[PDB]
Order: sequence, then structure tokens, then C-alpha cells
Amino acid sequence: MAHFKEYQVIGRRLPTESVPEPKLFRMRIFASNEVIAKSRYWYFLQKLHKVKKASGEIVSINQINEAHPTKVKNFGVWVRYDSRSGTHNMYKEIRDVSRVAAVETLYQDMAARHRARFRSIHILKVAEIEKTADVKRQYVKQFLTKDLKFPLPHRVQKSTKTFSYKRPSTFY
Amino acid sequence: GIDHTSKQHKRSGHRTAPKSDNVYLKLLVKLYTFLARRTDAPFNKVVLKALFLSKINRPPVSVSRIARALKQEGAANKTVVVVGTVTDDARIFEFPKTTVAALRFTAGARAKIVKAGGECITLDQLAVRAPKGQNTLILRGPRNSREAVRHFGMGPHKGKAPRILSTGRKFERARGRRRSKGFKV
Amino acid sequence: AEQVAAERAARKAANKEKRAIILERNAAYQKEYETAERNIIQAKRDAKAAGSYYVEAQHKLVFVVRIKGINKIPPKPRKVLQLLRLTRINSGTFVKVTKATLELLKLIEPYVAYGYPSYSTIRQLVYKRGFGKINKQRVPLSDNAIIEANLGKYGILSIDDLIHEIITVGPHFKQANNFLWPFKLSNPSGGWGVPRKFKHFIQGGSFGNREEFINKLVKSMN
Amino acid sequence: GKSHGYRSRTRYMFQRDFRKHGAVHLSTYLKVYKVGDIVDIKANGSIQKGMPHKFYQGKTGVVYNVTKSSVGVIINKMVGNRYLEKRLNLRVEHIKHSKCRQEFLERVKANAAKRAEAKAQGVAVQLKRQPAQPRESRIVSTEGNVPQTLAPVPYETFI
Amino acid sequence: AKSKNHTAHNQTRKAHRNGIKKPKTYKYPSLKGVDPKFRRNHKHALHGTAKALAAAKK
Amino acid sequence: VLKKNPLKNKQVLLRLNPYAKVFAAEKLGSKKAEKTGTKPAAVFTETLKHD
RNA sequence: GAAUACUGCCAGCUGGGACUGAGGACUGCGACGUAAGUCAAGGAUGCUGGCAUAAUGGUUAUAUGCCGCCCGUCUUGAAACACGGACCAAGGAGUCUAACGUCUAUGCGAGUGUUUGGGUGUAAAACCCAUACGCGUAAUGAAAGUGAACGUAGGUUGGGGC
RNA sequence: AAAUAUGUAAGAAGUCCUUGUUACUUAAUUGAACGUGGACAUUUGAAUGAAGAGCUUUUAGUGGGCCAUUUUUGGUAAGCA
Ligand SMILES: [K+]
Ligand SMILES: [Mg+2]
Ligand SMILES: [Mg+2]
Ligand SMILES: [Mg+2]
Ligand SMILES: [Mg+2]
Ligand SMILES: [Mg+2]
Ligand SMILES: [Mg+2]
Ligand SMILES: [Mg+2]
Ligand SMILES: [Mg+2]
Ligand SMILES: [Mg+2]
Ligand SMILES: [Mg+2]
Ligand SMILES: [Mg+2]
Repeated sequence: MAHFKEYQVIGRRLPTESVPEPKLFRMRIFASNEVIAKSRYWYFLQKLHKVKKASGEIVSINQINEAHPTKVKNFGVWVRYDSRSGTHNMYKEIRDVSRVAAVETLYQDMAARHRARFRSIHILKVAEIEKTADVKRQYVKQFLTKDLKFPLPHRVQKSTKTFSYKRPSTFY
Repeated sequence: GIDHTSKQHKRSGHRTAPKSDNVYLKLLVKLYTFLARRTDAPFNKVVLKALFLSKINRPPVSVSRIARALKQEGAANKTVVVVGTVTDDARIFEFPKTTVAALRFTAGARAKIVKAGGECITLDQLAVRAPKGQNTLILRGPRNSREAVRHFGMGPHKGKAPRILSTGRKFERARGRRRSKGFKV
Repeated sequence: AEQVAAERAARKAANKEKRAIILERNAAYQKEYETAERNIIQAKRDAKAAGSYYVEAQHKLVFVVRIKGINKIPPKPRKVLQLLRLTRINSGTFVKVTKATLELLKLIEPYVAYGYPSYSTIRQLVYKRGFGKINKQRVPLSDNAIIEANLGKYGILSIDDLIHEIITVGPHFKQANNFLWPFKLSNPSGGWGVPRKFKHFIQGGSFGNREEFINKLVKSMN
Repeated sequence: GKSHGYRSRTRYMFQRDFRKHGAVHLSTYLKVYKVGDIVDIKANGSIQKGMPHKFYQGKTGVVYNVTKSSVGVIINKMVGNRYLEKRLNLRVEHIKHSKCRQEFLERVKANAAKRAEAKAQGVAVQLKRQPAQPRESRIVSTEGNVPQTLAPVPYETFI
Repeated sequence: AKSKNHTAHNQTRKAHRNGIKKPKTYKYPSLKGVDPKFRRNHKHALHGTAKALAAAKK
Repeated sequence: VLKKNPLKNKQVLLRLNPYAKVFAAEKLGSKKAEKTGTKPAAVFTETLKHD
């Protein structure tokens, strides 16, 4: 389910005689498949408007691919989530090459640090930070220093066999 | 597992053979099995099913009942078929000349039918001369006229006969049967 | 010359003209499906060109698989599963989409997986697991003459005619669908794909409406 | 001890409606019931004669007998494992016609009219009602209706 | 030693085992409870219309 | 006496569906579609890329 | 302007492995062939090898892996820290009768029932039988009593069969 | 003033048009109920299913219950009632 795609979902109220041509509400949804994307669209129209799936219609669902999937981007992600004893807004930043994988990173991050399931999270916004110094979190800003380079000490090498004859080393 | 909507391994509830050991009846059943299979006439199927019936489901058919059935228009020349016994009836004083095919004729019934100019016939001769049940008329006797049926469904206000050995005053004609003694049924 | 060849040649000539009828029907059904698919694709392209949106027709047909066993079912869903003819696990039936049937599926949702079958799924299902209900017995189709003997009054002469009367919900859909015995499917060959079946498909489970993914599920199940 | 009288537990359903007490309006008494009419039982609490038992509040039945001021209504009552025929003698205060059977009778007339026209022109008039069908295709124009909507909203205290 | 007082548990399952059946309405229902003046009239109306039918048919 | 599945046993697949011979002889299962140069509209593209 | 990913389709081709071979003349649907025929088309054949006996197989004892609480009973619940049971043989518990209900079989049937008794006998059998009597063919009422066709033994609605 | 649960209807035992019965009803040749004759066609008037559908007789055991989700009373509570 975490292999997230981003869909645009455009829906509307069913046309009636008083109001033909309704207003075509459009949302950006992160979900694994189109069924979950449509369900999430109706869930949000249910909460934000007086619209439900019975008295509504989906006029379009389209997948949005990344414009430049092999370009490294800094993404600020505003979310609200329900903790065990309240509701909270947070801002986080993920350095990643695509919005979908940045959302994957945030869902894993939010599950790891706050024990917050996909059930409990609303993605308020995912935005590219255009330039450095608008980055605010040190854990991302530390990766933006010039001539970035670092070793990887203590290499642990996976062994194909039960027994080894060489007393392995961790050089790298 | 299966969610069974109906009871499993349920017998049809219908007789497929006579309950008796009469070999002549079993020969008749064999003949009308062959006829009910190789002929499409529903007469042979109805006769075959009637050949399986018990005694209470084969009430006797009187000659007066046959004469009344022959008073029907278009039925003067028909062959009356009784899968059972034709009993006698002295209540009548004229009998039409006709052909009756039955399992059994009482001595009085056979004498009355033959004296009227007609003939008594068995179901096998019926099969021989009317293989498809041509111009036959199947008659059945009264099934609810049985004395046991009077007591079926006994209960308050049902108007049925109690199961009783001695009849008269002092035998269940008191409290529960009249308003002056408690209540009435 | 005991008069065997005359009726044998009459029967072969009748069989040949019946097969010519089935062949010309199947050709016209193939062109009908081909244009039905190409028109929808070209309609979406035209709507994109004009800046509008083409909302497709809502799906007229679903395929429903009972994915739950027979123990501990409340009476109302138990009755609806009996009415949809899903009496054992991994049984399947086709359903025409109406408000009445959609409320039936909305009422047995935790016990079934349903969705919108494709032509390939319906064709392979009917060819491989299609049995007819003939004189209350479950008869393998295996022949066009059986389907013509039981559905010939409705103009359904072959298995392809039956498949078309299912994929397009025709006038005689109810008779053709009830003539089909409930499909007895096997467990999916690659599993269900989820740790736990008895959540909704949206919630990472298996039951509910998974509309277009029912094709992959049913293909693995047969 | 327990109490199970005739009008027990009828405190609210034999109320009159709020600001609807007093005398009954004459259209109750000008309604004509024939044998075979289908009627709904709802007791008027201000008339204590011919009053149905609490069980039959809301039941719908068929009129079998018509008397001076009352009708005989047949109701099927579930007793044990079967339905028992129950015969009620109710004053017309507690009785109204079934409006559903009124639209059924009107639909019968409309069906006859449709078949009558189709017998002359336009055969295959297809009388039967059909359930709500799935929608057909359509083209939703965007011109003047450009889609525009935002995302979910942040949490706020509002206290 | 007190026991259980009452429960309707299993009663609906028992009731539905042999189904709950409608009372099998007939054409020409019984005239029991119908107004006696109507019944007295209807006997004579039926007698007269059968007389007219038999007189016409002969 | 024995149910022989189609989709294999081309003899049975030809006993049913005589059109399967024409379908194979013409490769209708791999039909090449006509190239169409119908572009999407700018309002559609801009709406899709809109935040 | 292409490629590819992803998803989907093919009545596209093909390699390896496993279990099964039910039926037992023919009939059918087919397919390839101008036909004549042929076939993978309503269920396995062909070829080859070894042994022809404890070899396979059965039984039995044992070992090994995994599983397996003591039966009977009362009970919501028994392996129970509930009761009966040390072991074995033999015996050991829904019978017959009077009257009766439903169902079934048989005989005869507006009747039916010989067997109280008589006759007879190859002698507790078998065979034969008069008059009665029981039940039934009439009900209802406390009783005195009275006591069943207006009609093709009625009309209406269904109704098998003809 | 919900949700859930709950009654009824969705036709042939029907509808319409004439004119027949009556001791009931009307001021009335008005109705009521039941009819004769005539017309309505195969979508005989929503969906899905129906495993055969109805009906009858007769008889066994049972008439200590207990558990779980949800609703819920007494009780501080209870593997309580
Ligand atoms: K008690
Ligand atoms: Mg595997
Ligand atoms: Mg009073
Ligand atoms: Mg163990
Ligand atoms: Mg024990
Ligand atoms: Mg213990
Ligand atoms: Mg003890
Ligand atoms: Mg001891
Ligand atoms: Mg002892
Ligand atoms: Mg012994
Ligand atoms: Mg003994
Ligand atoms: Mg007890």
C-alpha cells in the first residue's frame, strides 16, 4: 500500500434540474491504487463538504507522474495526525527525488516516531523548497553543505554460507 | 462446508411400489410401469400411482357412484376405471349398461353390473383395449368419510368428534360442553 | 439400406449450417467488442482534446465471490448469500447492477469480494468452469447443442452467445445467468496478496469492492 | 407484581400530537370504506370507543365488514411460528386509507392507458417498473467550470 | 435453589425452522363477523341471480 | 465421461467456437491500432499539473 | 521524435517437474485432408528390462518421528482433588396380558365376525354349521320424543384424468 | 427527533365496458355485494432466488442450560445475580 502513486481525482455533485453543471472539485491524493484514491476523495469531500458518494460522481481520475524523477528535491510536508490523546499539526522535510517516495518516507517516519498509522494521518501539503536557507530542519540542512562526503565505517558483509574460514573484516 | 438451504438426503415422501406382497398386484404394477414409461398418456401414470396406494387411500366406489358418474353428458359410452373395489348399492333401482374396470368387484356389484347388460373387467384387459386410456373415466371414493377422520384436529371450537368408547349421557356432555356446567368448549 | 445414411447426411448438413450461423455470429460479436473498446478510447481522447472530461458509463455487471466460510453468519447476510447463490466459500456468481442488487452487495460486503469482470475473465470462466443447470442437475457445457437445447428460445445458440449475454447485460440476462451454475473456484494460486483477508480491500484486506482488480483475483482463483 | 392491562405502555402513542388536541375534523367522518379497502390503524386517543389494542398501532389491513360507525379490519398477527387471522372492530376515527394502495390503483389505470395507446401505435410499451439503473456516459465540459479545490485543513482548537 | 426465570433465546430460530407461514387466503372468504342484514340480503341476491342464470341457460 | 478444458486442447476449443480458426489465422488477439494524433488540451494539462 | 517502466490482452510459441489412466465393441461433437482416409475429437497406449520368489505384499514383535489423559455416568462444564469399577467366568434388566389410538397388510364388503356351542375327526389339530350376539349401516335431546332429496342429491370457485 | 429494527402494497381471486340479482340501501331506475356477456397477449404490471410446492396423521426426547460481541438492571465488585 506504501508503493504510493499520486492521483488527481475530480468529482462533482450529480447534476439536477435546479443546478446543472456543478463545480468539479479536484484533489491530489497519495494512495497505492485507484480504488483507495477514489475512496479517499469521497472521504475528504464527506468531511470538508456536504457531499457523499451516493449523491456524487467521479468525472476523472488521473495519475500524476513526477516531472523530474531523477532530480534531488527538498520537500516540506505539512500533516495533521491524531495521536493517542489529541490532534496535532506538524511540518517535516524529506530530501528525495519524487513526491511519492517523499510521502513514503513520511508515512514510515510518522509510524516510527509517533506510532501514527495511515488511518490517522492527513497530508495537508507537499511543497518543493525552491532554494536553500528556507530549509529549517537540521537533519536535512546538514546534507546540503558543499563538497559533501562521508565514509561508511564498519561494513558488515552478508554471508552466503554457514561457516567462514577467514575471520572477516569490516574495512570499507 | 455448504450452507444447506434444504434438508439433505430427503426421501420424496411418495410410494414407489405397493407395500403389499400380492404377486398379481405386482404384475399389474409391472405392466403399468411399462405403459407409464413407453406411453405419454397421463392416464397410465395416474393408474400406476393409484396402484401403490394403501387401503384407506383406496376407498370403495359404489355402483350408485358409477351410475351418477355415467349420468354426465358425453360419458354414457365411457369406460369407468376404479383402482380399488367396486362395492354394491341397493339404493338404486336402475343401472346403465356400461364397462367397469376395477381391481375387485364384490359379488353384489359384479352381479348388478352384469345383470344391467354390462361387463366387469380387470385392469390388464383395460390396458389391452385402452392402452392410452381412451375414453376412460377414473373414479375415486370418499376419503374423508372415514370414521377416523372425524377425530382429526380435535380441539376447542374445532367442532370435531372426541375419541370416546362409551356414548350417552354421563360421557363427556358436562363441564366444558355446556354453559350451565362451567363453560362451553 | 435400412435408412441410416439419409438421416446421417441430413444431420451433418444441419450441423454444418448451424456452425456457419455460430461462426458468423462470433465474427460480428468480435467486431462489436472491438468497436466498443476503440470508441471509448477515442472518446476519452476527443474529450481531452476539447478540454472536457468523458465520464464513462457505470459498470452494468459485477462478479461476486464468497470468500468466507459458512459458520457464524448473521441471518440477514446469510439469507442474501443464499439469494445470490453463494453457499460455499470461493463460489462465484454474476450480478446485474441495479439499486436493489447494489444494496444486496452493500449488505453482504464483509463476506464477498466483487468487482467488474472483463471479457477475458468472463470468457475463461465460462469456458473452463461453466456448468449448466439442466433439469436441476449440474451439467458441464462442453457442447453448443446443450446450450441451444436449454436457451434456444432466447436466441442463445452457443457458449459465445452466452458470454455475450453476460458481458452485455441483455434482455435474457436473468435466464442465462440462472442457467449458469454458481462457479466453483479454487483458492488463488498466488494467495490473496494480503496478511488478513477479512478487512476491506481499501483497508488492506480482501473483502468489498475492488472493482477492476477482481479480474486478477478471479484469474488466480481459476 | 407485574401489570399487563389493556392500555399498558401506551403513554406516548395514545397522546394527541402537540397543539393538535380537541375534536376530530369532519374529513375523518366523510371518508367511505368499502370491503376490500386497505387501511392503516392509528388510534385517536380522544375517542375511547372502538379503540384498537396497542399491538395494532401502525398495522395495515383489509376491510372485511362495514357497520354503522365502524369497519372490520383483518390483520395477520405473528403468534409463535405462524400468522393468525385477527379481526378487529374499529371506529373510523382510528382508521385511514392506505395511500400506497391509492398509488397502486392509479398506476393500474396508467398501465391500462399505456397499453391502450400501444395497441394502436408504438408497440412494446414495456409496462414493468425497473430499478435505478447505472448511469450512461457523458461529457463534462470544463469551459467556465475550471476545477479548483484545495487539500485537507489543519486542526484548530475552536474553544 | 433459584433457576432462570425467562428468556426468548432460541425462540426465533425454532420459529423459523419450519418457517413462519401466511394463512393461505381463499377466494370466497367466510362470512363470519359480517353484518347479518348484509348476509340476509346476500342470500336472496344469490338465490335470484342463480335463478335468472338457470332460467336463461335452461 | 471426462471434462476437457478449452484454452488447451485446441480440438475442443475448435469444437466450440468455430471462429477460433479465423481468430488464429488473422492474429486478432494482437491487432495493431491506427495511429491518432489527437493532443490533450492546455486547460487539461494545466489542471493536471496544478497543485 | 523515440525507448522503457507500470497495468492489461492474445482463441502466441515452448522447456522442466509432480499426481491421476476412471470406462471397456460401435453410435456423438469435431478437426486435417478434393474425396479415400487420418487424429491429441464422449477417460492409456506402445516399446523394453529384471525377478518369478518371501522379491513385492499381508500379519506380528520391535525401533524411530509426530500425535494420543480412564472408561461408564450425572452435569452448563470430567483426565478430574466427583461417584462405580482389583481380576475372570457364568447369570443379569421395556416382558406378557385386558382394553384402546394412528399407520400398514389381508379377507369379505352394507355388511362383517366359524371356534359360547353343535357336528365330525387320522383326536387339544384339521374340516363343517344353526340361531343368536357384538360392531357397523341414523342422528339428536336431560328427557318425553322426533328423525334426514325443492332441485339431474343444489349453486359458485378451483381441481387430476378423460 | 435519528440509526437499527417494524406493518402493508407492487394485479388474472386483476382492471375496464355494458346490463342482471336482492327481502339490504337510496328521494330515485341511488348504491352495496355477487354475477352473465365483452375487451385487455406472453414484460399477467419491481429485483434476486426457489433446493419441488401445498396438506395431514401420529409419536420420541426435551421442558436445570451456559459463553461471546453489542444494548442493559441490581450490586463497591465478582469467573456475581
Ligand atoms: K426462576
Ligand atoms: Mg506456492
Ligand atoms: Mg364505555
Ligand atoms: Mg503428546
Ligand atoms: Mg468421564
Ligand atoms: Mg481439580
Ligand atoms: Mg452420587
Ligand atoms: Mg472403588
Ligand atoms: Mg463388582
Ligand atoms: Mg452373559
Ligand atoms: Mg434379557
Ligand atoms: Mg430436569
